[PDB]
Amino acid sequence: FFDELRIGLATAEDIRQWSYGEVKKPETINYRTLKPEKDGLFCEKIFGPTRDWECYCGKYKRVRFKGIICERCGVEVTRAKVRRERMGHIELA
Amino acid sequence: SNNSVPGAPNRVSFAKLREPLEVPGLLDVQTDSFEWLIGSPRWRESAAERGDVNPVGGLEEVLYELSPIEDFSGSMSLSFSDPRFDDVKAPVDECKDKDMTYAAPLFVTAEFINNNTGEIKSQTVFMGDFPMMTEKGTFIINGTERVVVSQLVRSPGVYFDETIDKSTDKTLHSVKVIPSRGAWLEFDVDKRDTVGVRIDRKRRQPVTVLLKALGWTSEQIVERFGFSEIMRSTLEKDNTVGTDEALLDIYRKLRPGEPPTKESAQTLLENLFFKEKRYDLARVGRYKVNKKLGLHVGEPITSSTLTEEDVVATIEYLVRLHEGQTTMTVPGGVEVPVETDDIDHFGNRRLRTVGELIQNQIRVGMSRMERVVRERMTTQDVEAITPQTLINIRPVVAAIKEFFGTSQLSQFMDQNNPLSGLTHKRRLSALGPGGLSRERAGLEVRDVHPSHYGRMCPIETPEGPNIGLIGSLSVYARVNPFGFIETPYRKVVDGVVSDEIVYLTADEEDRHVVAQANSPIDADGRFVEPRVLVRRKAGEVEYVPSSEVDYMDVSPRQMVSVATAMIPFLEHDDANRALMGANMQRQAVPLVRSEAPLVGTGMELRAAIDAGDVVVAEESGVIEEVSADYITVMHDNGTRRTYRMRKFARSNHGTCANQCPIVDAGDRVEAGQVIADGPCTDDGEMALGKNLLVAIMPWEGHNYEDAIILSNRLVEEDVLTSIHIEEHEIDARDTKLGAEEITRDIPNISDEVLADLDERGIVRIGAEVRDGDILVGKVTPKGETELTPEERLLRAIFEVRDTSLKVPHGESGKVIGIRVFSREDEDELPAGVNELVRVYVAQKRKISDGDKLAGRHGNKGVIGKILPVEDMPFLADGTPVDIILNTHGVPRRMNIGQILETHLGWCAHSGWKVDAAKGVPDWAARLPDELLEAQPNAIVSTPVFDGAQEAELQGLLSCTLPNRDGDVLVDADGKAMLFDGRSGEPFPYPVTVGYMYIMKLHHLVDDKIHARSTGPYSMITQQPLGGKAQFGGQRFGEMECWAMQAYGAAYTLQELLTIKSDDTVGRVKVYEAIVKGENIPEPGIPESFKVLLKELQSLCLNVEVLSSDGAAIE
Amino acid sequence: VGSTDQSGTPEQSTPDEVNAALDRLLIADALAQLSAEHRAVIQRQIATDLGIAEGTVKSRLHYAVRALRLTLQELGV
Amino acid sequence: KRLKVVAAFQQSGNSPMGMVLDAVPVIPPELRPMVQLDGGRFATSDLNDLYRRVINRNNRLKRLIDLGAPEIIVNNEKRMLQESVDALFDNGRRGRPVTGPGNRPLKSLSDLLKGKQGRFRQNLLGKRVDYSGRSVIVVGPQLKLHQCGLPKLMALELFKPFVMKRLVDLNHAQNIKSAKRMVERQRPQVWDVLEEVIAEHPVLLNRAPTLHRLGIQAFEPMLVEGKAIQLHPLVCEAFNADFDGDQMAVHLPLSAEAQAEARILMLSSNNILSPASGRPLAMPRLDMVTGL
Amino acid sequence: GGLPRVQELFEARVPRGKAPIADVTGRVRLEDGERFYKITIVPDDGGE
Amino acid sequence: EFIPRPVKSSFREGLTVLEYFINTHGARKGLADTALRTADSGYLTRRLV
Amino acid sequence: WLSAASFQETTRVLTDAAINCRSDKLNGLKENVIIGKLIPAGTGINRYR
RNA sequence: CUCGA
DNA sequence: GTGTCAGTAGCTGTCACGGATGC
DNA sequence: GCATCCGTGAATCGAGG
Repeated sequence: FFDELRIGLATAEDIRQWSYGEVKKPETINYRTLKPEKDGLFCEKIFGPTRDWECYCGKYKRVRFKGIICERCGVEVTRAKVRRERMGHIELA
Repeated sequence: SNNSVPGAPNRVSFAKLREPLEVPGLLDVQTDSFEWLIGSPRWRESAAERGDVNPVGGLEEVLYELSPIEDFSGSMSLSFSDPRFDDVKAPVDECKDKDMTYAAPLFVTAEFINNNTGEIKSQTVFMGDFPMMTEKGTFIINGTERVVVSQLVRSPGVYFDETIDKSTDKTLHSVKVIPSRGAWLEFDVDKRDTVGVRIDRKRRQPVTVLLKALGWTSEQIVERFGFSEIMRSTLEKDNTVGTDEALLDIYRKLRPGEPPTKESAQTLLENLFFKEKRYDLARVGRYKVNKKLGLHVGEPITSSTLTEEDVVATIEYLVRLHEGQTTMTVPGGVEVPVETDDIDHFGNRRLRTVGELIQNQIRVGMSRMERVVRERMTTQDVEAITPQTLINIRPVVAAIKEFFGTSQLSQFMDQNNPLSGLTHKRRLSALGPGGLSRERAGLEVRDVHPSHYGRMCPIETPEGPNIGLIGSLSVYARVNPFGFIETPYRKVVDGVVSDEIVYLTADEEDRHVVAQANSPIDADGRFVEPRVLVRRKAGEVEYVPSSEVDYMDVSPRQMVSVATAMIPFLEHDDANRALMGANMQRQAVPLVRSEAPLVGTGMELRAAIDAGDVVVAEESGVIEEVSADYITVMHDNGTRRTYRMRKFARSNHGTCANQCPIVDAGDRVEAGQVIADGPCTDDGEMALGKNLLVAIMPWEGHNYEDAIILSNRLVEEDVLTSIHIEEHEIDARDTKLGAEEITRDIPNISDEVLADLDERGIVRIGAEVRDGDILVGKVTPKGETELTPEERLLRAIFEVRDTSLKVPHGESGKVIGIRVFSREDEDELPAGVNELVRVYVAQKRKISDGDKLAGRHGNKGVIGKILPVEDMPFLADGTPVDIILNTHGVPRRMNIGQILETHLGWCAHSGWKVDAAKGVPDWAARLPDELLEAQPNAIVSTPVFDGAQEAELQGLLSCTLPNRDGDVLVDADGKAMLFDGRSGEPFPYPVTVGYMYIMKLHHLVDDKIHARSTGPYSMITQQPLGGKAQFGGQRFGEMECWAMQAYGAAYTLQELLTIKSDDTVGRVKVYEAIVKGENIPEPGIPESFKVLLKELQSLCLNVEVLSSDGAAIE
Repeated sequence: VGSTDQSGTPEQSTPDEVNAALDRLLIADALAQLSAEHRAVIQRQIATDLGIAEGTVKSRLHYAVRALRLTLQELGV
Repeated sequence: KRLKVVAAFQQSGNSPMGMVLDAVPVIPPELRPMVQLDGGRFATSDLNDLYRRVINRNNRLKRLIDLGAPEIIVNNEKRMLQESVDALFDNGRRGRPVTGPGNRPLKSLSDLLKGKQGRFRQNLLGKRVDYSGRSVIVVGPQLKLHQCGLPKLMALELFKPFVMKRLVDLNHAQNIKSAKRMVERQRPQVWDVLEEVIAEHPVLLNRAPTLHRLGIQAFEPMLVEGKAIQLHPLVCEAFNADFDGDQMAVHLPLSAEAQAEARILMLSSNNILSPASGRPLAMPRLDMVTGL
Repeated sequence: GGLPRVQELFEARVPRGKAPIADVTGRVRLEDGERFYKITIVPDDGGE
Repeated sequence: EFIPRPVKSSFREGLTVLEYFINTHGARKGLADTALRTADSGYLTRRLV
Repeated sequence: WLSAASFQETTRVLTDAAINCRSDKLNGLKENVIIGKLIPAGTGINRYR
């Protein structure tokens, strides 16, 4: 139960507040390792981990690390569902 | 006698008119086209006898247009000639098996001419694997039989149009000069009485800009077009004047952003319309233009390009047409009428067949190679260059692959039954590249045109969204080398019909008057009646004196398609039901055993034979040894040829293609005779269905509006049983954690389900398999980090997961064949694949409740009840009927055919004997002597628009043979007395009883049933999948939602759009609550709406959900 | 090569959670047949919070899992 | 008309500066997914190509700004960035669309919402639903108006979880997990159990096109042999359904409220009259009127 | 008429017939010719 | 406009070659414009809804 | 604005909405159907709900 | 693409 | 690292209608 | 001030390749 649905113009500040990081590199993935390139359109630091509780560098692959920001790859450890709701952004020059 | 040419069964025809020409090869459309493409000896002989001078094969044409190839200086040259073919790489069936493409290597002869050294090196160059056409007119791409459909495209030439303004209500006129290739040019007269020209879609320039660019003085322009005020006003309202001014004005509108040089524009304005490089009217285009303007009418077709003379005469034509003129003579040309063109008329609507469609793709590939050659020439040294170093055949093979694999015209062959394939090969499509888009096809392109007579069929056309866009070629129609569809006509000299047959195009036909086929003719040739029906230019039908007829039709059935001509008493069916009948004949399912129809039309024989799914003897001889596997023929000269039968082969559409020998050991057989027929064939005639005993009466509502009631006899004796073969396929690839292995050892699977598997995990041949059973046991290794916490616990409290090939829901049959390809065993598989298994399952489908039957008159229905043989209303002698058709769905549809068909049907089953004593009765005076006596189960023909007249049928019903007991069961009205098998009492009134040909259409409940509790969900939208094959759910569309809202079923609507669809947590809790017996929980939010929100955000729209207090909630 | 929104590519399809859900529905039915301590231990090195030994962990885990296997196979798993 | 625009920005308190973007958002990856093909090659959403082209031009703008390129290049590059963001949001809106391979216009974000294939009409106003089936329809004269006959296999799949529940209850199966395997292997027990499950549980029949609300009606389901749906001859008129290959869809109301709505509001016996005119529909129509 | 007429009515378009109407009740002024048609009304009460 | 030449024959007598051909004009355009009519009708319907 | 965006001219409606900063009072059949709330009609109205 | 109501 | 000419395919064979866009 | 030209819209579900 929620009453109204509001819509309006998105301020640059709103766009940045949504994004979990900037998409600097234009790369997509690696065509051999199937891993998403860092700071690319699929960066796991930004949008999320490919698999559940699995970070990019492979240091944290277990469920025990719930909410740890890996220090060697910068990926958070939650369910891959977040790759369906985390926004990115490009900062325009 | 009917069809007395091959050695076929004597089917007797009610024909009153004689056939002066027998049907041509129904497959010539594809055959002649391809033979012209590759310049086979047969085609060159056909063109040599046709009077052609310097005929050119398609490949020869491409190589001559390309040759020679020079750089900008002209110091180097390369030329191609003489294309030839080595033997085919692999046989057809082997290609189908191994998923490769049927082709032959194409060799040419290329030579490099060096001008700075005066020496030439000429060698043979392999150009590529050239796809080859089967003998049945099909291609084979990656193991699938495809057909390349003939395309209806607008012919090249000059066309004039008279449009009507919406606002000023004045008549405007336009012109289009459409070339076979190059830039377009269209002139027009706007509503300000000024003439303009648009060059390659670009801005509308004044029509005098073009004349100024060409070096014509303004005074000479006023000299030519002075008789029109509109052209004077154009030259006055002109902006810039000067030969070098309008030239640059064109240059900066055609190629903007470039410095305008006088010569850089002088070069392209001559190249885009007068140099054969980037502009070319095919010989046909040049001829069409030469007629429309009336110039060069004597010159041989050698100029493949547009000329300034043409443009001047064209603008003259236009300007004269605008101001009401009706006649024009070009300076130095013949007089010509001034009119607009139809672009729907089959003299302006061209048909390009396989050959041409392929030549265009080859041309693209060749130009792409030509550019690479010109670059590679100025790179390598000028003494070690060979044709082998210059030629890069990559774009050519890529071009032919891109065509066959991806094209609206390369269509997956319709292979339900031989007639479907034949029609598919004789299709005329308007859609495709160069033609038009479906969104760009008005009610006018689709409706019948008076020029389709004898060329395209006005009946056979889909009734879906493609109606009118897809026709079938008329029976006697052929294609000329220019692309137009010619039809034959008999020349009438002096009111005398001649056996001289000449083929005419559309515009050629309009220049004469032709008589309808069924005109009364003298035994010498003179017309009986002075007035005769006649077709006249612009599709005008009227009577005309006998001394006016120039030609007449060849056969009555000249206008119809192959399928259409297979409808008995077609002349009594309405075009709608006739269309449905001709379209449903192509949906007939090949039955286990095939019976030819009692009532035919004559077309069945040649349809079957030309379809190519039968086996005809190439040369005469005797049968040395005949087996169910093969048939060997010992010719008279001494050679032997062995024809192998195709046994239980899977058609493209799961129907069973199975050929059986007809002849026996030591039988004399002539050349061209059918020695073995295939699906839907009987002694060489199309047997699309069965002859069923029909009673036309209502029966306890089980046949209520268009439903059908059948006798279980048809189940017991496999009368409507048909075979269907499904292909199942699985592979074993390399995975990230290892490699999938196909193994009988499957985790947590009993030895009882694995009982039917061999050591490999493959099912064994002959095993019956229900839906869900294992066919190929494949396990794939799953990683530990991919396990559910409950899954990991269940693993701890007790690494490969099951990926076996199971039988899909609704499938079941005997496993008849297996095919295994292993990368270990030489078998070339796609990279990353180690094994591949294909399992073939055959099901023997009896006729079921809900299966769809149909006749030849668009009379269709589904099986609503199959009664026991004793329940059926039975005839006087105890023989129960087979099928009960409701009466109410008969006189509404206007398909009187079946009625007639029914009556004659009975006549053919019992036979007849006309009273010969005291002379020939007055009704049968027109019948051939062969029809006055007939034995039971006799074969007959009702040729379309000829054949049995109602009077003769009445008589035949009067003289029907009695049964074995000496009793006549049907009355002269055609009705008989029936007994209710359920109560015994006879039915109060006489009922129409007869025999009708019914076909089993390919719409069976065994395929069309489906149901889903749960299953896959699309990842993005989280809504259930679609389609039975993906185990999907049905779509609750917008209209159905309106229905819900209408009823006010709020909770049902919510439940449909939430827990039953994309409520990620709600659907799970519903499943849990059902298995628990608890109540259904409260629906959550649809994930699809979350997706909507995220998308609206991706478009910089800040959408927020507010609570009743005003705080945004997440 | 291809594009997802190009008419000619499959759809990322996710399975129907039937099994996983039934499995967890059973696992939850053999949890009422436990003692609150075995429960609190299984629903989690844990020896640091619950304030017990690590041998007590190992054991409680051991016997608890065996009670679970007993219950399950009692149901016919 | 100008005031209609300006007063909006005036009152609502949002700045017109919003119409010019300094940063563009990137849609989550799962909504621009990248799938793998059975040949080892890859297929990707068009949004990825568009975002990628925009990123390329933006990084090139950064390079040009740092390298002090001539003003002409910097400006002619900014223009391309503008065109590329335009394409990302509504490709083809201005001028010629961005052609993909095959001269095919690429789908934009705003292309995800328009028309029949858009999110609104395709995935919101009408979804695809679990617990549903479809098959050919056949006339069943012996049926009562409130009855309809569905094939055994159809109902077994539709009521699958209900059948599993009852099977594990009557101890035909050890656990629910094994009841599922029983239903999937079609063991003969279910057919005697299924009758208990479908008892008086109404189902909804729909025939497209669903023109008016009587295009969907409720029925008591009757297990029939065969694989076709048996429909009552009087409701044909409502569904405008002949029997020459017509197919109908079946939906299973789940919640108690859904069952009540179907039983009361949508039952065929409670909908004899035409809501448009008030004249009856489920009346003798063809053969029936002839016999009478 | 026809279905396009239903659309004309439901979309409140300026119809094809574009028939005029009496803006004020009064006496008709048939002034028919052949070049054109002009009709006036004299208001039954006051008016112009 | 109606053709100045009728279809004299009935379906019980048997249409001539040209009679069937001239019937197909109308039959085919009937099917075509019926498709178009259904389209426009459905669109008007959703508007009214 | 949700009921209008789902009808016609989706882009032309959403632009106007974002400009006017419109709020949708989720109280309409089309809208509740979109978001999955009970429709305020038939069995969904407050009297019977 | 082809097809069914 | 790059250096003599070195230059789309395709296409118009939809239409009614309203209103901002533009001369 | 008005004609041009831009953008909007154009039935529902279903099968197989």
